[PDB]
Amino acid sequence: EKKEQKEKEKKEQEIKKKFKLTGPIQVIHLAKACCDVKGGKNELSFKQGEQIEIIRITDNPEGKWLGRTARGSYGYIKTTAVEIDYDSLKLKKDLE
Repeated sequence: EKKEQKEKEKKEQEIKKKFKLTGPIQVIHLAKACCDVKGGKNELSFKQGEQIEIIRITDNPEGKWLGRTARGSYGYIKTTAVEIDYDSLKLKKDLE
């Protein structure tokens, strides 16, 4: 099997208090890294087109969004550094 996991990684204690999540949810949308940043001023480290996931947009305290990287890193993106995929997959699903 793929036994490459020890935790789901909730060791991200700094992110929790930084953005204030309380109850973690699932990805809302997959954002595309609009640029390559290395996580300055407490941000997420990502490369242009890396693909990020947006989790918390609501009740953001600093104006920035909470984005996660595939490895589980929540860097609370400055919104300008990403572009979220609008819709979902099929937000409109008329059974098509």
